[PDB]
Amino acid sequence: TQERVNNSNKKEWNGMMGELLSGQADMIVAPLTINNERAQYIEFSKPFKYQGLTILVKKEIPRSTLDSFMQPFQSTLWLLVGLSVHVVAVMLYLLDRTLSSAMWFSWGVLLNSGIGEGAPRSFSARILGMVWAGFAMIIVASYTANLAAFLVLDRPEERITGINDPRLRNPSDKFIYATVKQSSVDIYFRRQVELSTMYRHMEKHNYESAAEAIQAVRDNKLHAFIWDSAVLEFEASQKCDLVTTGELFFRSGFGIGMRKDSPWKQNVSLSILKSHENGFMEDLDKTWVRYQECLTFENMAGVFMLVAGGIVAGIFLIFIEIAYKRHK
Amino acid sequence: YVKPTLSDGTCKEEFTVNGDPVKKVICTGPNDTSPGSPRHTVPQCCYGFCIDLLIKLARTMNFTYEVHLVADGKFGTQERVNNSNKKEWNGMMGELLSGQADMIVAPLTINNERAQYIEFSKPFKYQGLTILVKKEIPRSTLDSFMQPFQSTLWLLVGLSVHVVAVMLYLLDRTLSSAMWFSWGVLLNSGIGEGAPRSFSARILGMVWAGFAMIIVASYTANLAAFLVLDRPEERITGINDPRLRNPSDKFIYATVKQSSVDIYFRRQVELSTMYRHMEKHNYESAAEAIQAVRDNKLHAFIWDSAVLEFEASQKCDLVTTGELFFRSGFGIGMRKDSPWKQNVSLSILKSHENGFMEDLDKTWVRYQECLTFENMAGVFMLVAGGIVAGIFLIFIEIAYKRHK
Amino acid sequence: RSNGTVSPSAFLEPFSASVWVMMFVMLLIVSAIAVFVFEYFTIGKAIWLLWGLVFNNSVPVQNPKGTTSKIMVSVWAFFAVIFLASYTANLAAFMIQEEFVDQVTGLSDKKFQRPHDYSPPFRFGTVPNGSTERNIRNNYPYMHQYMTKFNQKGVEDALVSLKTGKLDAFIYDAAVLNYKAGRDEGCKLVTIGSGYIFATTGYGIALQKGSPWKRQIDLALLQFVGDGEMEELETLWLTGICHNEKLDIDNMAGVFYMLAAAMALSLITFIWEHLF
Amino acid sequence: RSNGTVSPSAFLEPFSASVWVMMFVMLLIVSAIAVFVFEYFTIGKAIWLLWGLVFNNSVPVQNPKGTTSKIMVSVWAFFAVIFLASYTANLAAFMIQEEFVDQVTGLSDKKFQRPHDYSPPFRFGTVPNGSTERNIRNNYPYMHQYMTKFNQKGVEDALVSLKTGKLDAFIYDAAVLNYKAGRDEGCKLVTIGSGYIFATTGYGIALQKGSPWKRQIDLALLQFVGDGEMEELETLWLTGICHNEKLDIDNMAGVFYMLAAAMALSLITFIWEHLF
Repeated sequence: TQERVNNSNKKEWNGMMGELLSGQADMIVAPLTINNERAQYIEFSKPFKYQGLTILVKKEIPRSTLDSFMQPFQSTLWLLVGLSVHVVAVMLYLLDRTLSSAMWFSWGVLLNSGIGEGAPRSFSARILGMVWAGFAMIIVASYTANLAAFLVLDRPEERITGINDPRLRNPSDKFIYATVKQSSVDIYFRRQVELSTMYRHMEKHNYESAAEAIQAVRDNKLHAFIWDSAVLEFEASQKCDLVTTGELFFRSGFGIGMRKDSPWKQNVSLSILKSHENGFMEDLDKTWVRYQECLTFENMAGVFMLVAGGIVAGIFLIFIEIAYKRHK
Repeated sequence: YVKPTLSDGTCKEEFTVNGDPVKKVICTGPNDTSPGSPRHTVPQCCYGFCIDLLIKLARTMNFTYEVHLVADGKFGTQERVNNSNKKEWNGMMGELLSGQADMIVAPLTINNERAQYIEFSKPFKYQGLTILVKKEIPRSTLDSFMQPFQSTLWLLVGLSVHVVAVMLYLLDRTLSSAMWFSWGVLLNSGIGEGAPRSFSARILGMVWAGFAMIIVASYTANLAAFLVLDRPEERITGINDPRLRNPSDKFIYATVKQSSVDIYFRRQVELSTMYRHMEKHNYESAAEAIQAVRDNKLHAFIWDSAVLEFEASQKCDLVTTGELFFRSGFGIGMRKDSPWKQNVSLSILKSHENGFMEDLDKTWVRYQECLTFENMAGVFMLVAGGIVAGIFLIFIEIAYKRHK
Repeated sequence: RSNGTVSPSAFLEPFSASVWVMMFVMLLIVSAIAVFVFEYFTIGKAIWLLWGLVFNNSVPVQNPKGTTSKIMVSVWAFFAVIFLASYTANLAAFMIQEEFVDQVTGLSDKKFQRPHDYSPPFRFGTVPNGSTERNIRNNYPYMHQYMTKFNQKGVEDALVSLKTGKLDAFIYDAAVLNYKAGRDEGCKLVTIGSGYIFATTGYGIALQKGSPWKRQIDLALLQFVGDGEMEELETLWLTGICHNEKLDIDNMAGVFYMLAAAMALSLITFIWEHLF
Repeated sequence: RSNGTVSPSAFLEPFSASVWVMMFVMLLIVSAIAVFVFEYFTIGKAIWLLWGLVFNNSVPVQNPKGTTSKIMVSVWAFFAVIFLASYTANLAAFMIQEEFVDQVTGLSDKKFQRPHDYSPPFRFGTVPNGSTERNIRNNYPYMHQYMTKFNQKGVEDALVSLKTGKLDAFIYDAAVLNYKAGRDEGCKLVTIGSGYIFATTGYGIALQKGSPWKRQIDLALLQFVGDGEMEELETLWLTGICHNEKLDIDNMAGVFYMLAAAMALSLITFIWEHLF
């Protein structure tokens, strides 16, 4: 890109363009964006690609656990429901006054599953049992509705729709998004002055090279990245751990930069066109850039082991029952 | 408001919701509302917001009003006179650059095309213009047994359990008992009338019951998802909407002919198509469109928000959608340069900052009045039909058993 | 609001109406007709079956007689499961909707007259030497009396203090507050007025007292309004970040109270039956 | 593409690939543990009761006894309730997923590799006098002779004839055709695949060879790219109305096949038991 010399008002070119201008080369065959600032004093060629700036953000691989209890909704609600069920069972046993065996499956079995061991005494007991069954069904329906709503509401994170989203236009102390220093993206964000807050935020955090930025983004250091479409798409497709939010903006192809006074221009660009229609470029792109692509047990096993715990608890309790009948 | 007077002539017998006298004035307006008829200056009765504001103004500033309603009815817009090529005013606006005139108290939107010849005061009500659309009763009431899902497919899987019943016959050697047990297990009835001898038959029956339960759960989940996602209401919102912008030959929309709004549509050349489309469907009245919308002739209406909000609030049949655009304010009219300007503007501002205008507007406007049932009725009818069929079948079976 | 506001909507359920009750009555009538047809002790068994075969079948009321009873039981079970599926879908749709309109929505309803008689000193963070303070003083001096208690600084400092420190209510310009709520971090600050304004008066460009510019400037401003400029101006400048873009334990209090009342009624009925 | 919607559902995605085996083995282990606990046709009755508790409340046998069996039954009922709630939640979450048919991708397809053979008589757009004709005639002299006597008159005429099916495909510059298909009668028809363009060439404004304007003109155009002109211009002019917009039979067929296979297996096992 173009920078200013130290302690002076003159303009200087550094890096690739500065090297080319000072009689040190003649071709710039490399990924080089077409820009108005560059094209002032360099004769470009017809583009051999098409791309636009693109945002990349890391993707949260774990999105569910399937072993969650009623805790996400409320655990105090479950405790209160259990206390109310116990109180209802006690009241039903009181209304009866079989005997303890009658209280063995008075309401506990009815609220659990089908046992058929109930021994009603009065119509009030039947009414209480019907009310308890209705309340249990209502609670089950409410819990199922809550689970379905949580499943639908799951994954609150969404891809940010381009740069026009105000959530990125407005700066915040939760995103350290930045790009590589001294590239075409910096020039584009400079002479487009309507969102200069983002420009300053990037200027205080700009990185140095694409490889370092990608490596840092891998270990959750930078939460976003703006760069060329093709490079980032390939990096995400191969290393299947990232996503490409947004679609496109400021689209412009690459090119082969050459000096204005050179005789190779009229014979180079034409050639590219002649190599762009007989499937050569498409075949080469298929060969090089685009060739790769990319109800659990946690809901059951995590419970089954707990059931196994019962196998290590109830059987011993059975011996306690053998003790209970020993002295009785 | 406009209300014909009684035989006596003087307005009376009126009280507000809370209970208080209502100020009324004599309107000497035409009665022949038809486009061309013998005019009759019968004294009518008018009351409402602007009349109350005028009463307060006359209390504050000494004068004597004599309200007379306009003759034509149109608000007043520039238009070329017939058999000529010049421009002249008409309607209510034309009766100000005129004789009697001397003021205008009515909804008169502030606009550039009207601010040269006359000037207004500080607005006494800020109001944009929105979109008013018709409403219909939603059809997602689950009145039918399987309206969202595929009912026929259900009947298809009904044959499936019949095959299971055939499988029960293959497990019979009691086939009727096995079929009854399978049917009970379909809806967790727990009949318990099926006891196949072979253990493999019992295993197959349990597997079939589990598969049926899974299918029932999947069907219930599908119906719940269809009910939750049922949202076929997506109407036009704003001007940027491609549907409204794209001309439509099915549903039409327009506004009052040659009244303010059209002027706006004549100064924004970007629209173009909407103005041309609506130029041949404008209604020549304010209430004509509001009463013809329910007749399924005009699917959309453009008008100021102040009227539309009250219209929606009173008759709880239509809703107002979209967002406000071309935000402006109303205002009391005046002619050229008159001494009343400063006093009127100062009085309006003082009333606005005193909360009197807010309370009066609330009193005169903001008295807003405004397990499925169809599914229950359909289920009841289906249950009655099934009960009648079952009663007939039971009677036939009893008669056959008595004879065999 | 101090924290999240959630409405249990216990009284908003379709219960205690004439739709679900009507469907239940029709189903009971159909079941009674089927039982009478199949008939050609028993009444108590039928009542127990009807009570059990509504929500949960885990209750011993079993008494099978014949194929007609099986058919009517299957029909009742199908109707019940259809009703339960519809109710679950309706509950999911209800959970989809949210009700977070506002908290008070009133400037002179009950509180802002004399806070000493209410107890909690709601924050009255006006600002001195302004336009809102003079209007609030000339409207009712009682509110202005307590306005001297809380008056810290401009919009930013007052909003920061009210966010969590000491203040609850803030009364200031409508446009400034709309912008501030639009650009609030986390969208935890919302103006609780449902977008209602008290003394609507627009801004303006204060000119001199006779300078030959008023007519031209007013005409230019009206032309700008007509030609469609300020809408794009505000959507590029004055727009919020989120603003427009939009088994609880405490929710079980009402149903638990209803269940307790039902249990008390059942106990009273049992006592009355035992009396005779 | 208006003949078949081809909407994918849960049945389209693979099911019971490997997780179902894990569920089967854990439930078998749990059943074995419960049987062992009971021991310290009862085993068959317990297995049937557990299968019912997993599936749905059915008629059980008198297998359970004591206190441990009741706790086991309650735990199994709770686990089944949780599992069915999770299954319903997963089904609701997956109901929002959808897709559409893609056919072949790009101008290079299996059917278009050779014009003859196959079975249905293909008819694809061959509008002449343009780039779409010379490109094919100078880089693919195999799909040219077949399409010689198939050229239409205009884009609108070709689309109208395609509505009353005569042409099975259409080939044109993918800038007018993309807009044209995006604003049809309900946009029932759309492009083929993901729009894998073959030779992305571009547009341009021609000039006389060596005109002095050329340089300047180029610069101007580049400037218009910088200040977001093309994006808003295209959004205003050539963006369509549905471009943004984008009981299963397959499940019934799969469950019917599973039921038929289960019935055949049951018959085979019965025959084997009779033989043995």
